[PDB]
Amino acid sequence: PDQLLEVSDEIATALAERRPVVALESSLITTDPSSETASLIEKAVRGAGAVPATIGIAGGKLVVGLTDSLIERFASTKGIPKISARDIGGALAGGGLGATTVAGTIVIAERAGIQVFTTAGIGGVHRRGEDTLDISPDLLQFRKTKMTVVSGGAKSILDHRLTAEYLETAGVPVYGYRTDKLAAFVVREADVPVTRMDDLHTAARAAEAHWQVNGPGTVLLTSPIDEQDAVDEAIVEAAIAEALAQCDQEGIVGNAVSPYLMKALARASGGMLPKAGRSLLLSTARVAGEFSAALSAVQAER
Amino acid sequence: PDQLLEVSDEIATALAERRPVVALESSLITTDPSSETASLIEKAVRGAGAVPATIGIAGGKLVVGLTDSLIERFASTKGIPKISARDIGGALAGGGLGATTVAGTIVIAERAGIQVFTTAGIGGVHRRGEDTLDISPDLLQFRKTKMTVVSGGAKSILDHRLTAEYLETAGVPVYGYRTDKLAAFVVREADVPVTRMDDLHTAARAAEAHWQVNGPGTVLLTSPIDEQDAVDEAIVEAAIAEALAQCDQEGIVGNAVSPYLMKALARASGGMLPKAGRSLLLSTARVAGEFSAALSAVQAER
Amino acid sequence: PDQLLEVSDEIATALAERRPVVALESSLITTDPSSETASLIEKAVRGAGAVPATIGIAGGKLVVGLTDSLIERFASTKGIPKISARDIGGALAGGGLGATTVAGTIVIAERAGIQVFTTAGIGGVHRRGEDTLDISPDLLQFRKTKMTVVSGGAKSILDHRLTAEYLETAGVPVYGYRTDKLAAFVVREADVPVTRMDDLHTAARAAEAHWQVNGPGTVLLTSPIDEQDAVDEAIVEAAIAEALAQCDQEGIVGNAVSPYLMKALARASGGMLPKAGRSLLLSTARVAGEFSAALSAVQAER
Ligand SMILES: O=C(CO)[C@H](O)[C@H](O)COP(=O)(O)O
Ligand SMILES: O=C(CO)[C@H](O)[C@H](O)COP(=O)(O)O
Ligand SMILES: O=C(CO)[C@H](O)[C@H](O)COP(=O)(O)O
Ligand SMILES: [Ca+2]
Ligand SMILES: [Ca+2]
Ligand SMILES: [Ca+2]
Ligand SMILES: [Ca+2]
Ligand SMILES: [Cl-]
Ligand SMILES: [Cl-]
Ligand SMILES: [Cl-]
Repeated sequence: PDQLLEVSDEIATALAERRPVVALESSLITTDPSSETASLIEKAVRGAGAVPATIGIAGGKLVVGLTDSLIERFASTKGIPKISARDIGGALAGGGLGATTVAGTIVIAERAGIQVFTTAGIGGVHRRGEDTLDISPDLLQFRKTKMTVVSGGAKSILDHRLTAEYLETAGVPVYGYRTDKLAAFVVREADVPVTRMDDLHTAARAAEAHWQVNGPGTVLLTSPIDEQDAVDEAIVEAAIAEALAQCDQEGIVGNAVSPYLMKALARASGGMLPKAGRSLLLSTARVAGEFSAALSAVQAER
Repeated sequence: PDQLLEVSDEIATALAERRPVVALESSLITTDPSSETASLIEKAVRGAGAVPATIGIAGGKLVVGLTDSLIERFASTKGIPKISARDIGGALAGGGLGATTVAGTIVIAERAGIQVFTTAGIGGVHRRGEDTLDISPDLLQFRKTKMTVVSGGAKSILDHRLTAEYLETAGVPVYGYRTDKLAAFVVREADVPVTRMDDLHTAARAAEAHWQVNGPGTVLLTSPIDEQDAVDEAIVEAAIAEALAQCDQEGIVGNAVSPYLMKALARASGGMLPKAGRSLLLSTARVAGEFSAALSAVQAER
Repeated sequence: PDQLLEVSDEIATALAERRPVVALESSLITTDPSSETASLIEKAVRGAGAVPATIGIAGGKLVVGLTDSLIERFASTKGIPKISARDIGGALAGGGLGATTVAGTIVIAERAGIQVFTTAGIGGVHRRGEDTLDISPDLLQFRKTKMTVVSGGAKSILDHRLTAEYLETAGVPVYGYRTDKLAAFVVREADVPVTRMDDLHTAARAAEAHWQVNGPGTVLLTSPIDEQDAVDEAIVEAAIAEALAQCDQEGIVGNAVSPYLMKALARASGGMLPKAGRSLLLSTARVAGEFSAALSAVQAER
């Protein structure tokens, strides 16, 4: 009898039957209201038998699997605040609409009984973070919340190596799917060695064993963008470095720099960034559903 | 039947009756033994109906609400060690007097059943911390201990922005009371956006919901110094920067720099620092008692 | 009925009878298969009545006290991976041999019921860590796992001061045995004040009280190398600084720098490093067994 959880029938049953469920951040429905994107991700997850679970906050409730009605508002309403783990309390108390970030979502996902969550890119150590200390709450949320997060590594505007170092310090397992290098978002690789996992059944058995030993906490699973859709590393690096020089002469610091680089990157891809991002998103999502199916099967042995 | 807790009658009853209680660090009694300061803080807390609870360590016990007898020693004895969370074990084992810091106090406060603690300023990221790694244990204690800490932000000798960044990484909610900027101790504002809370009942409902979702952990509530008593930001900044240059040419590093800046700041205020500090302390304390009363009321609904 | 633990008879009984047990990392058997080193450490621990417990991973099991058969493989097999806390899940899932690091061992030690672990040196903040963010997972593992770790501080290739700062932020108690300065591995002292503990019975009562207040988490106990065997600080510092300059002109960054400094240090000691390391290892181990005996006795009072 949970007062805060709002779970749809399909997801409730799936969990109640130890069937696989894959959590998704509300952002995906917010950005593209057209069936084009939302329907394709759902398609990619359902393929392996996993139930897609889009998570949001609405009317003082932690909604797991938004209704068609709620999907409408998240598309129409413009001023919906981004909610990480720390913003949840206020977001509920306010009773408005809350678009949950990576950190915020996995907390709710765990509470609902969901064990797998997916996104194109996670947060991490911002570039110049060693000085600025701008670090996503995601990384320390992974120490607390039991989950497997399936992504393509950290968002490209971040410092990939420093992020890997921070996660190593924080003791978060990082597995590379059929790869031994860390996935660098739209770029395929970063010069960072990760523990290879060629089989998802094996990988699901590594996480299960991890939770039995280290207790609750996130297993991070990286799946790099298909090489046919990958963006050249040198293109991304020189574009960011140049955009940083503009902020040096203009004199921009803090979380004003962050959205600058995001949109400066969109130009330098030749307008190919959205298609590369969407391509990764889909390949990643497909993997998550497959893993979640594997994980449910491993857990169904005991 | 707790062997380590020493709780006075008034506080025991108040907790046993779900009545509001506000924790205070022993430092306040230590510094000014005169009724002048101690009586005024107690007055400010009791106003809203909250029971003041001064916490210390004495004779291998975690004393919650010091007796008149103990208050005497904390005033007379000169060599009383400062005790943070990590020093507690030894402090008890030694059986001496222990003046608990912010980090140390909230641990004991939680253990006793207290949910609200107040101080003028909390610890944080020291200036040049990005290089020196000098960071108060307070910030990571807030991940563990369930409490609402009511302060005026970080002590002025610290790096306010970096502290805000560290707390964001650590997932500690920061609420500004009727303000949207972070309180910078004796200075009213720092250029750091905080989540606004205009009503303490609303704010108490945000914390309660936070604990139900993210489990135990501190909600940090900032209440800026009354503007009529606020110290000019530019006065504080130039005074510290100059004092830092003296340590550069003298060649001072580490926790030798910290007390230097503290006392160099006292001069540059025109001797107005103690009155500005005491003014903030009182306004902050009054808020804490009011919040604690609100929190008890929210919790009394279930 | 634990499926993952593999405990030898002697250790099982010792724990089942609240008798002292001291955990050891598998590395010691791996490096020197000759009875020379392994027999002497075992001798040093058993002296105080403590049961030595060497921990490893083999055939999907968390082996506590390796058999003569397993000791053979850890000596003969060359490609045995180093396993920290985060690597455990995969290591078990793989069913190979896993040589557990400091971080990995204490997790298993706790699970088995062991409360004391020893090593010559622990991990910490790497030199230039304030920029590189290269920090051992050990330091944040100490927030989670209940244990007393007996060492000679951080390995000499690390930044001792920054490590001390990081552990202070993380709220890990650091006690110096009959010393008030932090032990700097083969070098006796680092210019860092630590809380003095002259009596191990007192020290064991400080840890016990710490766990009762701050819950699970590591108490770190430093015991400096016997001065008669200590290496001059200036020798170590100038040797490392020079070795760093070689990596600057050669252009080496990351975890390629780490093993460089390790082996560059071995030369500059005049070949005395192994004997100084082994000397510390033994003095440290002897202390651990004595402490574990004291701790068991304190706990046997209730
Ligand atoms: O995907 C996200 C938002 O939906 C991440 O959680 C976000 O990028 C991290 O936040 P920040 O780096 O600004 O702290
Ligand atoms: O208010 C305090 C002491 O009473 C704080 O806890 C203290 O300022 C933090 O310690 P440090 O910054 O030296 O680690
Ligand atoms: O003693 C160890 C290995 O046996 C330590 O755990 C290791 O030195 C820490 O790892 P790193 O500093 O490379 O992260
Ligand atoms: Ca720097
Ligand atoms: Ca930030
Ligand atoms: Ca410090
Ligand atoms: Ca590292
Ligand atoms: Cl967005
Ligand atoms: Cl003081
Ligand atoms: Cl080694």
